[PDB]
Amino acid sequence: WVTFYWHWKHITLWQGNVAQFNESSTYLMGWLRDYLWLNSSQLINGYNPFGMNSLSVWAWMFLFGHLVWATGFMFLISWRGYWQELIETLAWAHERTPLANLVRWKDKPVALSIVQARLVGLAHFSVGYIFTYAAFLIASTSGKFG
Amino acid sequence: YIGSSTNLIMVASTTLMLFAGRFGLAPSANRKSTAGLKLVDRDSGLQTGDPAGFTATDTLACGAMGHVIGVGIVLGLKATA
Amino acid sequence: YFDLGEIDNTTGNWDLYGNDDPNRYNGFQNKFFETFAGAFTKRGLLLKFLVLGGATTIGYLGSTSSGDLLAIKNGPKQAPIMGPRGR
Amino acid sequence: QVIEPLNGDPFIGGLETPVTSSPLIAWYLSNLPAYRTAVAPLLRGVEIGLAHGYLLVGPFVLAGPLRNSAVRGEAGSLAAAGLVAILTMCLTIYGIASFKEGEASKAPSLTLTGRQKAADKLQTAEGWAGFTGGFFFGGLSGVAWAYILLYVLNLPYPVK
Amino acid sequence: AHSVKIYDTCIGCTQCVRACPTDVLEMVPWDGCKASQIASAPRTEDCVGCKRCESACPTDFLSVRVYLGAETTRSMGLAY
Amino acid sequence: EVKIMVEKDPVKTSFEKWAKPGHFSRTLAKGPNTTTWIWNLHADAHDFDSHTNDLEEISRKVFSAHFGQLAVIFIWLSGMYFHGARFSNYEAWLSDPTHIKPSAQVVWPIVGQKILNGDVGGGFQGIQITSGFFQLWRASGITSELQLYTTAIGGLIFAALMLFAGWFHYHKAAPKLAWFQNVESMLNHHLAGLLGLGSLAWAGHQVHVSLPINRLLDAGVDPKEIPLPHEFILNRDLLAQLYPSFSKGLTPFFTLNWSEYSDFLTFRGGLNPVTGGLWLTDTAHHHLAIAVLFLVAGHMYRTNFGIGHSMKEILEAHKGPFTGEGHKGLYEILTTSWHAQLAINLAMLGSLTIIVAHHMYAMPPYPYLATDYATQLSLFTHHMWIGGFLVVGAAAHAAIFMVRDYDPTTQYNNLLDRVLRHRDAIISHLNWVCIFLGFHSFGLYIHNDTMSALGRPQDMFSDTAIQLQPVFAQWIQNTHALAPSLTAPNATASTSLTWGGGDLVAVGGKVALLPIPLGTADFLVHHIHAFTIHVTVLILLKGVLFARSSRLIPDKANLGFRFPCDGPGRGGTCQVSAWDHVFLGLFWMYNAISVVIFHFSWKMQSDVWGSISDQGVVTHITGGNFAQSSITINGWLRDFLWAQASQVIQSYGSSLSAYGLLFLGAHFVWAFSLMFLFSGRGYWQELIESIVWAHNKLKVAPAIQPRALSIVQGRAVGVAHYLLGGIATTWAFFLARIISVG
Amino acid sequence: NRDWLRRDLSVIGFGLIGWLAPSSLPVINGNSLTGLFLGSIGPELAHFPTGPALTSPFWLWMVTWHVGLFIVLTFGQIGFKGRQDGYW
Ligand code: CLA
Ligand code: CLA
Ligand code: CLA
Ligand SMILES: CC1=C(/C=C/C(C)=C/C=C/C(C)=C/C=C/C=C(C)/C=C/C=C(C)/C=C/C2=C(C)CCCC2(C)C)C(C)(C)CCC1
Ligand SMILES: CC1=C(C/C=C(\C)CCC[C@H](C)CCC[C@H](C)CCCC(C)C)C(=O)c2ccccc2C1=O
Ligand code: SF4
Repeated sequence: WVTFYWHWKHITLWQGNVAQFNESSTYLMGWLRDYLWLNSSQLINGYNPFGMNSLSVWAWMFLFGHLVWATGFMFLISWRGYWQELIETLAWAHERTPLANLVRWKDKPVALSIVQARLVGLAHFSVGYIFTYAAFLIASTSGKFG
Repeated sequence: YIGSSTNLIMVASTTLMLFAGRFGLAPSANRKSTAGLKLVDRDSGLQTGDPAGFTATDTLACGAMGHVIGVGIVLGLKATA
Repeated sequence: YFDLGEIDNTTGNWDLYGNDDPNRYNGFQNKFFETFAGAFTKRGLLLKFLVLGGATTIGYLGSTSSGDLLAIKNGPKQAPIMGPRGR
Repeated sequence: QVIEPLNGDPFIGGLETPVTSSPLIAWYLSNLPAYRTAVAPLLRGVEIGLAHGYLLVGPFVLAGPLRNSAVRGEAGSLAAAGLVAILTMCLTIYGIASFKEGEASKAPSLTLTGRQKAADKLQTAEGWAGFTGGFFFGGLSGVAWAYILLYVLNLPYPVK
Repeated sequence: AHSVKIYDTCIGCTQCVRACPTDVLEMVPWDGCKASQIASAPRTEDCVGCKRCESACPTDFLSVRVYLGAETTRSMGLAY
Repeated sequence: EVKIMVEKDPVKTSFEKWAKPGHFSRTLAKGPNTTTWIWNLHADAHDFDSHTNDLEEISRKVFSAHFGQLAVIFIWLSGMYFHGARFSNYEAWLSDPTHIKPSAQVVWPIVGQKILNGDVGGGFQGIQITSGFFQLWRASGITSELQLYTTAIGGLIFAALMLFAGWFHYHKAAPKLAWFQNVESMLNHHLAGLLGLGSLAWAGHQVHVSLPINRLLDAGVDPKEIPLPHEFILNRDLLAQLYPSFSKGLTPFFTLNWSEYSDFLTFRGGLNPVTGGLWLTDTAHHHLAIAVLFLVAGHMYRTNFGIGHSMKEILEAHKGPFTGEGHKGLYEILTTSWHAQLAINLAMLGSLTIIVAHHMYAMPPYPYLATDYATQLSLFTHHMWIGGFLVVGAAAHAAIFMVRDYDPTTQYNNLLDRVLRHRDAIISHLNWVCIFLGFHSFGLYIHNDTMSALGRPQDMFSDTAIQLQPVFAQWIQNTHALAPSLTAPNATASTSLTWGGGDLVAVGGKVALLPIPLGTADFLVHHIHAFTIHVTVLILLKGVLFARSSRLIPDKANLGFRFPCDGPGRGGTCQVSAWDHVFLGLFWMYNAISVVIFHFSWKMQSDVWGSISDQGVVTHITGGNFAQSSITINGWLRDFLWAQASQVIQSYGSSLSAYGLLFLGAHFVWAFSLMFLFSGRGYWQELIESIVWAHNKLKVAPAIQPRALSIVQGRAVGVAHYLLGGIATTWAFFLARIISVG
Repeated sequence: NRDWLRRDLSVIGFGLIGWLAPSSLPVINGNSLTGLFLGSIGPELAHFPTGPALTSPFWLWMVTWHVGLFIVLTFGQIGFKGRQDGYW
């Protein structure tokens, strides 16, 4: 919220029209449309079917954030014992598959523990959150300078 | 219409299926076909005047298989011949 | 199914797909492979020259590659794209 | 009538299905180089290397980044030989971790029947040592022979 | 592995033993309650750590208490 | 042995059981003591198996609950016909439907919401409806709003009849257990009496009412001067002027001259070029055929007349060498467990609703259905969401059958016992095919995103890059287009226009349907669909199979269905329950069905929906960008989630601004879901303890103790807000975009 | 073990005449010349040296003739073992 306010108060100051922020920041559709949608015009057009621009690494890092953040949901919503029974079935499948049963594990495959699950989902949430905004913020000001 | 081919099939499809249900050639209410398609006798409870076991259910059942088969023979021969 | 005379047969220690055939090749094919793969046997020795040999072989063709072989050694072939605000 | 438990034991986690104990499948799986328990493990590791070496030239010459040039034989074969050298080090560090020098064999000695057999020498520190060198020589020769039969002799095929 | 501790607030209601799925708890004689019995954990190395005993303990606060410590193949509940 | 078993006055119709809320459960009959009692009051309200152990009273409860549901649906249909009668422009839309949007909801001018009464056309202001009722009434032959009011009050009469029957079959004459266990009679009277006679009666309506009125509607006749539906029945010369086969008068039916009924009973196929909807001579031949086929299939089973099948004899003769004693006891499963029958019926109803969605965009059954794109998108999207919810509920009640009705003594060495005996193999091979599908579809998308980002368009999976053409689908679509010439002779045209038989149907200057192309993009998104359906099957089938026990928890059936966990032991046993697998399969249903409707919306906005100008040129809504942008996630975010969301966010100050409000509030409900999903009970319990301390300080402590929501309840609240918020987001975005560009 | 599917080498023969005797009769429905030499016309017409059939009429007949072969030549596998075992 802080850096949304900073980047939209400044992204309207730098190209002059502070009235866009003065009319649109009071309601959340202005935040969605005139900030999250309007400034993302040249972000997600960093690479197209027609070609790719210099913001393309910032267009991939934006999508990359939407992967990792959403991947955190996999650890923050789904919890342990589903994955523990799933890895139990996987351990049976490896222990009964011909030509692959010869390969052993020394570490017994278990699901991620509960604190570890919350930490991994939190760290994925944080990496996706910092990469979605690092990309959007460094692609919606450096591609449309002002 | 009496001598037409629609009447002669639908009479003979109904008559032969009622002949099969009465003379023990078709499944009926009082005799069951197993998985081996073998006619074994049963007591359905329905009582009529027939000594063989033909009841009011079978004359509706074999009339329907006189009609479901008989419609398909008539319209099968209509599209072909 | 518990026996107390054969503990492996009552627990699942079975060679399910194994074979007890001693040999099926001949002596000419067997002596060729052990001669050539004789310096590749020891795990500590094989891990040394695979790391040192693998680091050299990626640095050789990383550097001797041409413009058509890899685009990063080709460099730019057009005018640079100027950004907004004259930058 | 068709499905049996694994060697008559219902409490081992498996079944004697047709995909497991067929007359054809159990003949096949018993002759594959990984399940020969009396062959020396360098010799049978050359066959595990020749196979995997050969097959991997295909997806690296027909799908890789340099597939539309005249260097597609040279780029994809060294890419196929690169996956041999990585998996040799993956085979190297597996045998270092799993098996210790001077230990026994972590292998089932008993067969399908009640007859006692010798221990499988592949699951040892020295057996996986010679298996790793068998995969390295077999894999690098399996890549090079598939490169020779495709981009040196240039045999006619619908896709190459 | 897991350390299961019984405290002197126990009333000997036995339902911590009845809720135990790995046979950790047993009822030993005692002189501190009407039932004249307290729980104990001799086979605490077999404890998975499920705290079914803590869910079935009616004493406020709990008399049986499971502390999740070092976890081994007993307390991980594996079959492979 | 099949006969009526009821008994008289089981429970007295009294309000003293209304006053006690938790009367059905023994735990809730003591009154409240915490705030979790309110949530278990609603959680155990419909769970009739947890109330009593007697299946007879459970079956009576289910029967009267069915009647209450039928009363609710008839009240809903009464409302939608009353809204057509009084608050719609159905006569104005029926005069000309290519320019006037269907609208049947008027809002009250109170707080600025009167801007939502938009200019839908015909001198009318209101919410533009997308439910398809207008095209349904046009296909029913409804000409005036008096007929809509009559159908509304008739539905209210039937709703009162369902309420009376729900009271009657629980308090006056309720059936006994062996009445509900006559499943052969129930199938005989549902196949013949319900689906056979229902199809026959609707066929009679579509012979006498729908067909001549809809033929006059194709002739440009004004609906105020079209003769009323009973005038075709009365004056049969008026019916004979539209179809000369009516001049013979029922004599070709009983003399088997059915080809003389070829004027009004046809196997044409395709769409009406006047309206863009299927022919009603085909829809009347369809209903007459599925009626002469469901009535045949309703005479199959053995009730009490001797002829028929005992279905236990059908099942117990179906046994194989790969199974042994299979199919035995499944009759005892499906006649002593309501949840097993509920699982099968919910799977068939959800899969059937998905069949309905595909067989309505592709073969639009109603006049001007296809060219009103809002109706097509909303009907497909609604039926996909209902179908996904019902198949997740099918797996839910499958799992409830395992944890509460599966008797292992009666099921030895049958199919179900052996499926439980190798459930590790099923779940592991399903896990492998799910991971394989996940890489080979989504990693193909990631590869296309990477090489499009790295400036390598030739290294992608495009129609211009490495092609992945669906040769089986592209062959089955040619097989369904080149069918009428040899494999299906008697057809005038082809089944659907989306097959490849030409016939560019232009209705009102807008594209009804055309040949749908299938390329690399369709291959990739169909493999996404197969992957997501497979993963939803993986969580749901894992919850069904591991409902009894696991390698982790061997006594999981004693813990129940709605239990959270066993505890932090065995590494942590969080979400071991079968309920939690339904909970996760609800998310995977969101993922599956949302990508299905996203592929639908983009695929037909890019390749089907559009306009036709002069000289046969077709301009789509998003012209040709599905073949090049729907292969990357950046195209899906950019040319679908950003370009088509340029009408849901700037709809403010217009009639579609409620879609913007519910788009944003749907984002709110979704981010509100992430509060319940990511958090846990004990934190909120101690925060509530601090709030209870602040209440104790000011003597405003309630005697009903404030508690945090349960772990099963917290997951339920989180998945309910996740589905509600995300589904409402897609609803708002869809119903703003395709109304705006339609 | 080792007898998961017994051979009994007449079901492969009776299933062979189970899709030549009732499958090579000419029918008037659809004006077919024969039921299976139009299905065997794929080897007669679409057979090419390493240039195979693409967007072709071969794929349909084959997908029926084999489906009829995998519904009749396997129906004797039930039928012969149903006589051998206690099934009906
Ligand atoms: C007014 C007439 C009348 C009266 C006094 C009774 C008397 C009784 N009924 Mg009921 N019953 C009636 C009509 C009647 N019923 C009808 C019409 C039905 C068909 C639905 C039944 C079917 C029935 C069942 C199957 C059960 C009873 C039972 C009960 C007992 C108390 C249940 C309770 O708390 O009810 C109060 C319940 C409500 C207020 C809920 C009603 C919900 C209605 C149908 C509307 C639901 C949809 C609505 C639009 C809300 C949707 C959500 C909203 C936010 C939009 C009591 C003996 C129970 C019993 O004896 O078992 C112990 C039992 O299980 N009844
Ligand atoms: C030929 C007679 C016949 C027909 C038409 C039906 C029709 C129906 N049954 Mg029923 N049933 C019958 C006999 C019949 N039943 C037999 C013999 C058994 C006993 C073994 C059952 C026992 C059974 C149970 C236990 C339940 C049903 C249910 C259903 C409903 C299906 C659910 C739905 O939404 O459908 C569409 C609904 C409609 C189209 C509404 C139609 C309602 C009208 C008033 C007709 C119903 C009355 C009666 C059955 C037939 C009268 C015909 C009349 C029009 C002349 C529907 C009303 C289910 C239900 O919802 O319970 C209420 C339920 O699970 N049936
Ligand atoms: C034919 C339909 C059908 C049938 C008969 C039932 C029947 C039942 N279900 Mg359900 N089920 C189905 C389909 C169906 N379900 C589907 C669609 C799903 C997927 C969601 C499931 C998933 C499933 C699970 C996960 C479980 C059941 C269970 C229950 C039982 C009692 C639940 C209860 O008391 O209601 C409680 C009703 C509520 C709490 C009302 C809340 C409604 C939803 C969740 C939120 C509101 C949605 C609404 C549209 C949004 C409006 C917002 C607005 C108000 C602001 C009962 C056996 C439970 C059980 O124990 O079974 C024995 C349970 O554990 N169901
Ligand atoms: C007494 C007697 C006798 C007689 C008997 C008889 C002769 C009988 C008859 C009977 C009959 C003769 C019967 C019939 C019946 C019929 C039926 C039962 C029908 C049904 C129908 C249906 C089922 C339907 C139809 C249809 C179809 C099929 C298709 C479509 C159309 C329709 C729908 C129409 C004798 C002489 C021997 C001797 C002495 C005594
Ligand atoms: C917020 C939250 C709670 C707390 C939720 C509560 C206490 C529900 C609040 C319900 C309402 C708002 C209180 C009851 C309202 C009464 C009807 C009184 C009416 C007062 C106004 C609403 C009019 C949990 O218990 C929980 C449990 C597990 C995982 C996540 C969470 C979680 O996120
Ligand atoms: S459950 Fe608690 S109170 Fe009861 S015996 Fe065990 S420790 Fe004591």
